[PDB]
Amino acid sequence: CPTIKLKRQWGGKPSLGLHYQVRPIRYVVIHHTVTGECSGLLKCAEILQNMQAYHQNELDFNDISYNFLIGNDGIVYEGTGWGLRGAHTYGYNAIGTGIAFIGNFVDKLPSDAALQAAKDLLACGVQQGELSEDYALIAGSQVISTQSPGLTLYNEIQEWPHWLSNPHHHHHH
Repeated sequence: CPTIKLKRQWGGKPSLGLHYQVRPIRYVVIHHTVTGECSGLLKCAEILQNMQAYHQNELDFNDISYNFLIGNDGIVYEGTGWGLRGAHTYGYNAIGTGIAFIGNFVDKLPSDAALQAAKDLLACGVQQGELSEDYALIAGSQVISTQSPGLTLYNEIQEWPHWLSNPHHHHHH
């Protein structure tokens, strides 16, 4: 179980409105942030503070969109957090946990530390009853119109246990 850096520990603000999920969650959606690459809490904190400000005050979300974010040093940062509905993936916010790797992974992979931290986070979520034992792992790009989490990273997660090749998606309208 990785030690999660909670909102207070990175200087983050409260959610503007909490919406609870039904546990255990059966879907994990992997994303990248594109902007914000950073190593360690000292550097990452300001980046996360301003990402939160952009999401809350410009995109009109209740909090940073992702449930968790993972930096280059392998630190797991609480975004929206376990069991709360985020805003990372239409159709998969109420029923999924969204995890973003901080950085742009179209052409490279996250660090070994970051990848191992994600694996540790998933296994811990199952152990704690946050995720179902048979959860489905998907990339954002499989269900909404996005390049996230980047082709190189998408190719990596396809080799992980739990990867689901054919997830459903609904029409917005």
